[PDB]
Amino acid sequence: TSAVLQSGFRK
Amino acid sequence: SGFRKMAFPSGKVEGCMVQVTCGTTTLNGLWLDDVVYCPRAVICTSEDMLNPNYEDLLIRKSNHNFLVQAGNVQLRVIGHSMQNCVLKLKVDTANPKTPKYKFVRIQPGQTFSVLACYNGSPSGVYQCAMRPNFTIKGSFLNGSAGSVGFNIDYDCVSFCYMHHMELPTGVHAGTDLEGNFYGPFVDRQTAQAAGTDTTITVNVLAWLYAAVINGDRWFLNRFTTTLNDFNLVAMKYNYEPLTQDHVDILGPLSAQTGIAVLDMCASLKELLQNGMNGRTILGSALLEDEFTPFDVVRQCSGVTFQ
Repeated sequence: TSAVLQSGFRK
Repeated sequence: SGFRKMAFPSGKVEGCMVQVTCGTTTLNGLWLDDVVYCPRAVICTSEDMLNPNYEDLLIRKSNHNFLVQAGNVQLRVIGHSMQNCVLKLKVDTANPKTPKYKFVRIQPGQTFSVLACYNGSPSGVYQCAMRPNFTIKGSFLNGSAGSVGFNIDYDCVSFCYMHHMELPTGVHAGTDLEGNFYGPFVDRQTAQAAGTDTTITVNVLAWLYAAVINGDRWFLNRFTTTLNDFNLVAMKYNYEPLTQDHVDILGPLSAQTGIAVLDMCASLKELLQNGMNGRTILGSALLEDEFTPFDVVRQCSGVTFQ
C-alpha cells in the first residue's frame, strides 16, 4: 504494497 | 571538468519552509506570500488514511486547527481551502523571504532539486527526475511530506513537486503545487504500484555527450543508426522511444561535440546490447538517465543563478 503517506506524528 | 549529480542552490526555498500541524499529525508547508501550501493528508489520522473522505474530514477543521510554525513563530491562519490534494492556508503575514516564483507542472523526463525537510527544517538537497511512470526516486522518511521540488532560472524559482507518499520499490509520489498528483496515484493507503520503470533515452544520450565533453570516449564506436532502428533495439530494454523532438533538443550538445545524435544512438545501442564490460562512464557503472540536455549544458558551461 500500500501507499504510505509520509506525514509524521505530533510530538 | 568532472561531472556530478548537481542540485540547485537551495537558499531561496529554505526560507519558505514551515511546519504544519493538525490534530495528531505534522508535516511541512511551503510559505509563499500570505499562503501556506501543504498536503491535505495533514488532516488525517493513521486510521483515516485507509479510506479518507477529505471533504468530510475538513468539515471539522477551522482556521485555528492548523498550527503553522515558521521557526519559533506561529503564523496566524485567517483562511483555508482545499485545492485538489493540497491545502492552501491563508496567513496574515506575507513571507518576507518569498522569492520570485512560478508553479509549473513538469513533464516526465524533466529533473528538479528536492529540499527534503522535517518539522519545517531542511535535512538536505538532491536532484531527482520525474520518471516516465510518474514516480520519483527520492529519499524521504515519515514527516517529509510537504517537501518540495524545484528548478531555478536566473532569479525565479519554479516549484514543480510537493511530496506526499512512498510506494513499493522505495519510490515516491506527489503533486504539483496545484495539488494534482503526477501519474495515477491517490493520497490514500491502498495498494498502489508503479508502472514499468522506463529509462529516459534522451537523458542517457545527454549524459553520453557529457562524457565526451569530459574526455570519456571509449564507447564511441564506428557506427550510426536510424531513429526507427534504434527504437527497435531499445524497446526491448524498456527505453523511452526516441523522437525527432528529442533529437532536436540534443542539438546544442551535438553541435558542441560534432557527434550527430544518431551516431551517439549507435554507440548507446551497442552499450545496451553488449554491456559496459565492467568499464565506467563518468565514474558510473550503469547508464545514467537523470540528466536532461539542459542539465548537461548548465553544468558544462557554468550557468549560475541570481
